[PDB]
Amino acid sequence: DPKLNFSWPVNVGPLNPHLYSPNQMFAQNMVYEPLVHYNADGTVGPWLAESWEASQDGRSYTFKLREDVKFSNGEVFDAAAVKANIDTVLQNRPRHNWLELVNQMVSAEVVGPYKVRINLKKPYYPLLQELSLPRPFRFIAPSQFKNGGTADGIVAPIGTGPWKLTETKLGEHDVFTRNDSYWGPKPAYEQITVKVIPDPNTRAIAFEAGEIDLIYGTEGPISPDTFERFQKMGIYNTELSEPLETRVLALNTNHGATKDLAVRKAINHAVDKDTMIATVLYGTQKRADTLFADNVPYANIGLKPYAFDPALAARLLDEAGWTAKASGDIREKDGQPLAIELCFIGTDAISKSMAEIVQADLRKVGIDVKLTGEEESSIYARQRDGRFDMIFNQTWGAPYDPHAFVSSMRVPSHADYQAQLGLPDKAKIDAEIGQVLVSTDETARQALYKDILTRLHEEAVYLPLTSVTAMAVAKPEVGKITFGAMSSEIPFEKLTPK
Ligand SMILES: O=C(O)CN(CCN(CC(=O)O)CC(=O)O)CC(=O)O
Ligand SMILES: [Fe+3]
Repeated sequence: DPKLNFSWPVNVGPLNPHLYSPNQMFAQNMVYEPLVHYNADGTVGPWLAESWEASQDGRSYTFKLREDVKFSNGEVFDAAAVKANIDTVLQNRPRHNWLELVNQMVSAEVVGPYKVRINLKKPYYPLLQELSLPRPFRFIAPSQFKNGGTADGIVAPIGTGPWKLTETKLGEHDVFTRNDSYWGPKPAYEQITVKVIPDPNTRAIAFEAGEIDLIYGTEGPISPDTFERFQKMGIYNTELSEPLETRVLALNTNHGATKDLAVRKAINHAVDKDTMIATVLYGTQKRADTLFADNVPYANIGLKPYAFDPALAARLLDEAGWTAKASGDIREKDGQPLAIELCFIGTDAISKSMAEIVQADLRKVGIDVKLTGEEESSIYARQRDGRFDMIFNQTWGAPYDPHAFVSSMRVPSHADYQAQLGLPDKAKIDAEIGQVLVSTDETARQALYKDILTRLHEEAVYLPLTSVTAMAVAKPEVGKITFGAMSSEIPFEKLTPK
């Protein structure tokens, strides 16, 4: 029974299974479990539910539950528990109605001691995938409710999962202890200590001094130069994942110079992503040329990349009326200079390093990118108002992409909707997104996703940049390195020391 030291930039949170920030998804994933399980091969399999049947119309799903599960406090996991959980989520729809499964779900019914029926307004093909997510459909013991729910807080974070939160010291650490009565396989580590360490350089120093045993994260747990250093050094186990969600810039089709398709195409041709990846990222993320990568369901449709071609960029601009005067000037149209704001939350280190590169590259073709690294509330306001020319965004990874991310494009207060608002075919895109989510036919789903994604690509709504990757670094004694099936999943339970 070894112990593991991990680190994270913030405390894990109160670990409410049905709330969002400040609860950390990786930690929710350690404690609470779903009815069905997303696998790395894209399939969804049994988990708390052993099997399930679907009505002829696809509107009702009856889930047969395992009869050998208990919450970490000894309380029985059963159909009434699953109902009480779903009900408190459905009593709080405004927090959850970003998730289309919630919108479709009507009721949960107990139809046997270990059998739960879920009823929907319509057949909804992402049902099983969205039931597998970190939240909100995972299960706390109902004895832990307050006011008959979880929206106003919980007594203690009691789940059925392989780890229990046993100690929290604010600003210092969160300690997870192995659930010794877990229903599934027994984890080889008895304890994970998550040390709260906010700065990535501080994290590397702590790692080299033997105070942290494993680095693992998708948002730069250490700097790219440090990852490079570690790997060359050749004493550690180091690995990068396959491509996860895509980092993009969204270009505003409804606002500023990006209203012009020719400007958006020029932008996509003038940024040297290969150099950006080689210099600032040291090869730790793969170039992305489309909104979704080839490994996303329905997304491998053979779209043609916008090649790095700065001369072509120049030409398109010229024929849009954006012309220069002397060599090295900012282009002008109708006595209006080609100035474009690029927005990102100012504490986001990776985004900042990328923004600076985008600025330099576009400057070579006559575009004055004005960098705006702002405070979070200021950025949020811009997103809803559509008050941006270019703004950083990213997809959601597995198993959210593409269904849940395209679904969010429909919401007026979102950056993706605001950026797409100037497209002549915006209404048709949104109507097709709705149709694809409730389609019961695979041929139709392929055609629909192909059309939606082709329009977004051919209209140059996005500047795709890179594929996010989980980076992992570990002393060899920790053992083999495995990546979670989901972006947010850190499989501590699969680590086997030595
Ligand atoms: O974070 C939220 O409150 C809701 N999420 C919903 C989609 N999420 C999953 C989640 O938060 O449960 C994507 C993500 O955070 O990775 C929206 C977002 O990140 O834009
Ligand atoms: Fe989220």
